[PDB]
Amino acid sequence: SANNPWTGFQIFLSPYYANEVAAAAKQITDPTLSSKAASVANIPTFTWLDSVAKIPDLGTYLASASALGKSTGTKQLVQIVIYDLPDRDCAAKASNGEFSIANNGQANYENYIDQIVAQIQQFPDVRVVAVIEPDSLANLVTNLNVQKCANAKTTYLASVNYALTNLAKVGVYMYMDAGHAGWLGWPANLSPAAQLFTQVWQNAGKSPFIKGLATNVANYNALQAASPDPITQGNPNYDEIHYINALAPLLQQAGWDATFIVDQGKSGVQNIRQQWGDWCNIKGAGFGTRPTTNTGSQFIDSIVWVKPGGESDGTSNSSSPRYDSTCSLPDAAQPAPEAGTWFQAYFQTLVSAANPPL
Ligand SMILES: OC[C@H]1O[C@@H](O[C@H]2[C@H](O)[C@@H](O)[C@@H](O)O[C@@H]2CO)[C@H](O)[C@@H](O)[C@@H]1O
Ligand SMILES: OC[C@H]1O[C@@H](O[C@H]2[C@H](O)[C@@H](O)[C@H](O)O[C@@H]2CO)[C@H](O)[C@@H](O)[C@@H]1O
Ligand SMILES: OC[C@H]1O[C@@H](O)[C@H](O)[C@@H](O)[C@@H]1O
Repeated sequence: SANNPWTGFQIFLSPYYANEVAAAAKQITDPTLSSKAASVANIPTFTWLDSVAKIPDLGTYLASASALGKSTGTKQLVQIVIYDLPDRDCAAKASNGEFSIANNGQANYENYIDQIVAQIQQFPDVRVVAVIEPDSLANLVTNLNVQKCANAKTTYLASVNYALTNLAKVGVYMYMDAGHAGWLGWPANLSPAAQLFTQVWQNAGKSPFIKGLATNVANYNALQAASPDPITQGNPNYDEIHYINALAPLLQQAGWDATFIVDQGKSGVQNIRQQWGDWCNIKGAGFGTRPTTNTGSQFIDSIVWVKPGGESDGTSNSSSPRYDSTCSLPDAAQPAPEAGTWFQAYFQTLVSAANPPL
């Protein structure tokens, strides 16, 4: 609609991903592939605040973006992921985090938010777009029978609400994570999802800064598939555009003219999964459609790269306390390192298989 957060701004490139990509490119032995790989650092991505250790990094990004805007004549936009809930990743094992409910988890989380707000407050000339807590709300829609999720429900809702309420006070544009077509896009899940997202939006005061929802984060779905991926059998909403087209009117009828962003960073190669629920380090994935506000849909503000391709989805080591057997399936690249850490061989394949090519 009228106010697309990306209009009129230059996106500040992630220095964190740039550091990973530059080091990765120097280890890619074929020169042509290496130069393609290095160019990935010039593609805008979201930087994840997956621990309190990343908050000072945010400060450096905001200050660097502010200075760059001054010296290039532009207004700069910093893209972040808020990803540190207590009892994080409640329906899987791979991305358990540093906060736990019993260890002052909710209070520590809200202070994590306070530290982030305190950084953002110092740089009002820099726009921030934040994806709020990948997987969390989607787990509350469909996984309430998972006892870790059920026992985390009040903490998740309180923490997400605190993030939305307080990031809005410093003008952060926000997209709540909303799973993907194979998670919440099933027709049967659309209304339960809309009802929960509506309640969350209402609880945070319907802030104009809460733009809508993010989809496909860290997943592999097409935005628009000419033919359904065979894994989608039984779900007419076989790609993200079908999911968004079906969900958005429900939000509108609840009063929220929500818009969307869609991760395509690992979506260049379709039809490569055995089963739709295979989310971990899918082999043969390629970088997908480059970020753009030319989205092909009234509901979609931007195609984005949220998950930084090359950072692992999870370890394949069953000796790890974060081992999830999804990461050992036949379509998962193995051996794979701990979630979030660099997976060089996987990055090289993402480069080689990029569609459109790099
Ligand atoms: O999409 C990335 C996240 O997937 C989560 O699992 C989902 C899965 O994507 C769906 O396809 C379906 O199988 O339901 C699952 C939830 O039970 C996973 O838990 C997360 O760790 C991933 O980040
Ligand atoms: O489950 C009831 C639901 O089925 C829908 O059709 C299914 C069909 O049963 C299945 O064989 C096929 O693989 O997927 C389609 C959906 O894409 C039917 O359209 C619904 O009316 C019905 O509620
Ligand atoms: O790579 C982006 C994010 O992916 C998640 O799966 C990891 O748990 C995070 O540590 C990381 O920040």
